[PDB]
Amino acid sequence: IVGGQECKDGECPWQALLINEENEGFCGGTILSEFYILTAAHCLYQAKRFKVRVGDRNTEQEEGGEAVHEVEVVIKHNRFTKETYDFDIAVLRLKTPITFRMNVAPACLPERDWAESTLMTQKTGIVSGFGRTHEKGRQSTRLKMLEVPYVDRNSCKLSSSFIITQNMFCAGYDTKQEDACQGDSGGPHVTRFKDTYFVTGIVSWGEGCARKGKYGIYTKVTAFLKWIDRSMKT
Amino acid sequence: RKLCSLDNGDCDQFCHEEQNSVVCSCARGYTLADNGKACIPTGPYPCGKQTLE
Ligand SMILES: O=C1CN(S(=O)(=O)c2cc3ccc(Cl)cc3s2)CCN1Cc1cc2cnccc2n1CCO
Ligand SMILES: [Ca+2]
Repeated sequence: IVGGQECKDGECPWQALLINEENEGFCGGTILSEFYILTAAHCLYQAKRFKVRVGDRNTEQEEGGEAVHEVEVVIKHNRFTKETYDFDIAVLRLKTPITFRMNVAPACLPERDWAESTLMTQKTGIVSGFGRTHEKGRQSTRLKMLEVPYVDRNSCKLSSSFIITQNMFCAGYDTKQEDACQGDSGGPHVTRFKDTYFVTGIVSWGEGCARKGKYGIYTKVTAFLKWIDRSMKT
Repeated sequence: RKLCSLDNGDCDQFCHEEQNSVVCSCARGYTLADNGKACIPTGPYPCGKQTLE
């Protein structure tokens, strides 16, 4: 996360962290329920073996609320294409259930029509993670969050050197130095409505980080709700 | 500005327009209040809420 602020105590409870065999986070995720994590399909290419950590905010010490969970099954969208990042969505089922507590709670999945008309037409959304703080920077040891405005679909298609499919959407700033970055992928993009937060995207990609004239690209979760629902029953 | 387009139809969460009428609903883990608008958490740590303790 470039710019933005530190997630304060209990502010980003749905954040999950994919960790490799060496215990270093390499991607993010969103807690959907006691047994399921939502992440990016392109992340399942960042490690031969990995686990999920929840309740973490400062990887440099142990607050005590952290919990590591092993993955029982990985459900990747069959249509995922690495060349363009289309269908960048995956669901993970944990071997053991997550015990909700301070800094550990799930984000709400919305209904398609209501979300696209009322949630996604809001001014901003919130993105978070342990990713880089600068394009050439190092990973953050603190969990960060940032308010990212929704970006006009046309203006975004125009600004990108790559294809923006119907399974993606854009958010961020044209010139302002705030945006997600490497390591935040798979992480949560949520929108707040009357003090309740709903999942609206999955950190997917961008051309660099916070570059002028470039935006952050997220997987359009509203386009995969039926898919997510089916995966959470298999 | 009519129905679900007029302040989310006074619903806490999901709003659906049926027969020119507003019908409210909630996310899993919540139950619609007696006023058919508000959403009541079913148990501890309901989705979408920041943790206070
Ligand atoms: O420049 C970056 C930055 N990294 S990153 O890991 O640093 C990210 C930056 C960033 C910024 C914002 C958001 Cl929402 C997500 C991310 S991931 C992703 C891949 N790329 C290159 C890239 C994007 C992209 C999109 N479609 C097709 C091919 C693509 N490539 C490879 C060719 O350069
Ligand atoms: Ca910690």
